Amino acid sequence: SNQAVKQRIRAIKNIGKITKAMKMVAASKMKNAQIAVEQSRGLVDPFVRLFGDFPAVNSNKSVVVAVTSDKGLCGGLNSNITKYTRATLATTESEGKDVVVVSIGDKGRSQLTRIESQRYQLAIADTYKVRVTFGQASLIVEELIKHNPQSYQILFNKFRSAISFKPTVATILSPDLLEKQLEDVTGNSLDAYDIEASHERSDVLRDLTEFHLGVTLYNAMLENNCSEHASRMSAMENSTKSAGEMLGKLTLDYNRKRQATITTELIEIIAGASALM
Amino acid sequence: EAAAPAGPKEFTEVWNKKAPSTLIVPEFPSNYTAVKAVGEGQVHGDAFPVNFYTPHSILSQAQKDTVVLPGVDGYFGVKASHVPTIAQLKPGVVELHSGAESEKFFVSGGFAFVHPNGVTDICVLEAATLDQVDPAAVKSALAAASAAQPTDEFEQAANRAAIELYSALESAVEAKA
Amino acid sequence: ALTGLTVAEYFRDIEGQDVLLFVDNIFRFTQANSEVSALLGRIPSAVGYQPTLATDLGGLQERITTTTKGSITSVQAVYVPADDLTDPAPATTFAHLDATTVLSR
Amino acid sequence: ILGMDELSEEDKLTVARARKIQRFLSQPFQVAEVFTGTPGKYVDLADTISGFQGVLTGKYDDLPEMAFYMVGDIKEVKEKADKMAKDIASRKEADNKKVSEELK
Amino acid sequence: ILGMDELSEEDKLTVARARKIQRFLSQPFQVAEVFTGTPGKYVDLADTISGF
Amino acid sequence: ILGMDELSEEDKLTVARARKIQRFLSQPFQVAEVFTGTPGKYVDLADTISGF
Amino acid sequence: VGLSVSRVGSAAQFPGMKQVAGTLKLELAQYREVAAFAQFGSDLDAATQYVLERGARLTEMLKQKQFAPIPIERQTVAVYAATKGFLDKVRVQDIVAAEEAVISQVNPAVFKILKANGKITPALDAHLKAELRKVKLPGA
Amino acid sequence: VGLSVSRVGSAAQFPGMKQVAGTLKLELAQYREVAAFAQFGSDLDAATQYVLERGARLTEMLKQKQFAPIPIERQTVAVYAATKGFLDKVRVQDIVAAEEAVISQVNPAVFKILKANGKITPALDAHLKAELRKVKLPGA
Repeated sequence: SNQAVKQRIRAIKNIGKITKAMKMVAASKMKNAQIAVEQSRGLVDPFVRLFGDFPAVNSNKSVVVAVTSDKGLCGGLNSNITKYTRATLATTESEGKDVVVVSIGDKGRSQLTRIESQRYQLAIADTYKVRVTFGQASLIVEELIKHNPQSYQILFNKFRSAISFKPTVATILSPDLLEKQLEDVTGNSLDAYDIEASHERSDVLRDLTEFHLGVTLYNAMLENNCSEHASRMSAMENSTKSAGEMLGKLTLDYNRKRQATITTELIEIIAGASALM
Repeated sequence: EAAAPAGPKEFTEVWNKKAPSTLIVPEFPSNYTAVKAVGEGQVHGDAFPVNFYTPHSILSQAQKDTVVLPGVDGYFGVKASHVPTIAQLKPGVVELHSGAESEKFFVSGGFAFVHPNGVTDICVLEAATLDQVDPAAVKSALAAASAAQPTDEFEQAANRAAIELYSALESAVEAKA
Repeated sequence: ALTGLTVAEYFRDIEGQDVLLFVDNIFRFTQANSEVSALLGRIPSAVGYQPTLATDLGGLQERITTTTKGSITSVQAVYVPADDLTDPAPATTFAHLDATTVLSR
Repeated sequence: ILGMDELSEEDKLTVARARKIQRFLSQPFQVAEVFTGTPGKYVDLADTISGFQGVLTGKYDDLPEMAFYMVGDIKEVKEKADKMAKDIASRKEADNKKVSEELK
Repeated sequence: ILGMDELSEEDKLTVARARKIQRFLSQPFQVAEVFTGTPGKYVDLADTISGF
Repeated sequence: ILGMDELSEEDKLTVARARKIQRFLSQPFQVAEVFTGTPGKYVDLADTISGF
Repeated sequence: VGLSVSRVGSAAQFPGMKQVAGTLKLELAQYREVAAFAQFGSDLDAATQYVLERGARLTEMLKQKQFAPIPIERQTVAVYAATKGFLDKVRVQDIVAAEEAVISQVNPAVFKILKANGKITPALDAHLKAELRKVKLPGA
Repeated sequence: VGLSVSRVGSAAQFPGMKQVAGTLKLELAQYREVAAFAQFGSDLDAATQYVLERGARLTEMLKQKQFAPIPIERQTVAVYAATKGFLDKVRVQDIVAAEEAVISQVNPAVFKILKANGKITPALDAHLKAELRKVKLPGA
């Protein structure tokens, strides 16, 4: 009757307190994990300066990884890159080739094993519990070069700002399969570089492409972690707004029920007293 | 042969054919990089821009005139307009030069590119300068490394990397002028 | 409140002044008139107020006006019961209020 | 209080099918056509069962939610999702101008 | 709303201890054997102070 | 949640104006000068509109 | 506009105002499909930026100061200019000035023709679109 | 503390308490504003952690057992021992040998001076901080 609305008010009030605390928690996490995102942006520059950027390559095998989140109050991030994953994957699979879809974060294994299920071989999680390190991303890249595809698509949300998260695809051509072929311009463009390695160019390109996969995978999950924090900071602001709006309507409903309660109890007392007096 | 012109602007039209018009086109990492390799410039004299990178820290994006890198065929100096190269670095000391002033970082490996537009890029994984490393544990680490040698291939490759890095670090700590 | 308003009305009508009239907690005027109406055996209105609520407030508030001789301006402290602006006493007081001065901590 | 992005994948399908069937329950009336403009729709019983079978089983997850709104039967849902996608392609059809007309 | 996974082992311990206390406050009754089946228990005062 | 660092100057002229506006609403009263020391100020209407 | 109805004077409407106001109410109906979640909640489409930056014009068209009622022939011309698209390049801050500029600058013969004929005739909408393209909408 | 009012207020309290409880009610109000953050694991920006530890110790300082009321000069030094930062800033498994250790270890002359003057004079707060720094806590 009139106690259920008061306990629902007491529910939504500390739900709003929870989400107001969670917004500042995610905001402090976004502020602390911004400098690492700014530092890791440097090392992805020389590899796309050297190897270029060729997303629409015709390959035989491609490992596509979608870097999702771990906990799921981000509010429209892990489904937006699932949409972007299928949108960039239908673009680049019309050659009759095999495609391996991977997800980093266990909110992507819940969203990717029902839309592309039989092409889903690997699921990685818990990468944001302590922090994101380069040895962790190098091990993840080692399980990515367990199989040897001709491309590595990395789907992640680039932390452009605290408001805007542009989803970014990044591609890594494996060396002898696609990289030595996709650089030929009347000869080659890589032949301008004087290889100063121990063994031949076919091995220094192998080391360079594995290191480029590790570098952009580390930067991808770091950018996606910062976008997770900055999207949770906005989703919890929306939850405070909604649980203040719901609380404001439910307060008026409780006031109407309270006024009607005193009126009906008083009318009952007057109707009892008018039968006797 | 260049009969397949892949790229970011060629990806956009195939994405406008096969992916729907509900979503804006995804970004690419070449949209965030203002400096390329073949687009000429950046030298303008005797200096040339350096890019000393670790995965966790940007160590220098200033403009130097001499860069000393520890390549696997030995040390080599990079002056203003070097030949374009891709130099695999061994453990050694990278030395930056601004003139009278110098920065001497000891790196752990990695690569170093010189590009046809005169820019250079040093891509290491851990670059600790020489006051941050102690000379007491490098000899303890080499004595714990070069003595116990497993004949297994993975452990002996790790041991070869250990004795190479610790020997270069021992030869680098007392060779400060 | 009618006593204080009469002392103000002599300054309005005879002196020809612009007198102020401060009613501390007009809700207590409403509550006292509700208690007088309840003691006289009258059936209470909505939530517990007098049936004469709008007219007992209007018998006070309509004598606070500007005439051709002078004016009475009234600053009434308003208490809001259970912080309900839709309670009949603040909702009936607010139909006469020409301004509102919120003082906050 | 949380948005649809925190729902399960099985529950987002429930919300989509329910928002389709609660637009599909609405209907224009022959007595309401004087103040609404749209003509009324009399719907036979078999058309209602055949339409709601198709929306329950999942045959019309392609069509948008507003294609179900204020239409007669399940045919008019498809014939409104056509008109809703001719019209977004009718952003670039022509530039309408009537010239040399004032002395006709 | 969160899920009891981030509470840093001081509030995750006080959940498990209080849940063991909630289950430990329950007791089979001698008069409730004929609709639960479990035999009843008499727990003495010094025997429940140490147990809690 | 963010600070004065991420405020635009278009959203910092509003702060620098609103702070001195909410200061300028304050005013010393004549009836308080017997225990506050500072004298009271009577502000005209035209002076209020001009000064705001 | 979503709750207030009038189902008896709907047939008793001035024609011309019935010619434009049905489209006005339809556009304000599909304006309330993006009402206060343009980019406030999660995302913005930028293909339905047009319905937002047109519903704001139709909202600012209907604002009207106190003690100044308008004849109906000067209301149907204002909603004609707001609906047919003669005010989309006017900024939202000055549509209230653009409306009085339209009413002042368009010649008063079209008001008498629309008031006497009681509908925007096909002989009248051509002259109205002629007189509506030579108005000096301020700013922009 | 948030719902308890006193309309007579600070004009009818101990002047030794008046200078020390004024910081206390502001610290407790700041602790009430941030009291949702207390049951979070990911630690915040260390300005809210400071009030969340300070107010959580100040609410422990207001506890009291039944039928043992305290004189006002002892509650004044007990609030001075907690609002001035002298309180158990070590890990708080030392509580029972830390709450009344102030009133059992500080020499009872300062209670006589604080009761007689009714105020924490400038000639007394020096010895107050001195005696509050040399507290024993021999139980650890």
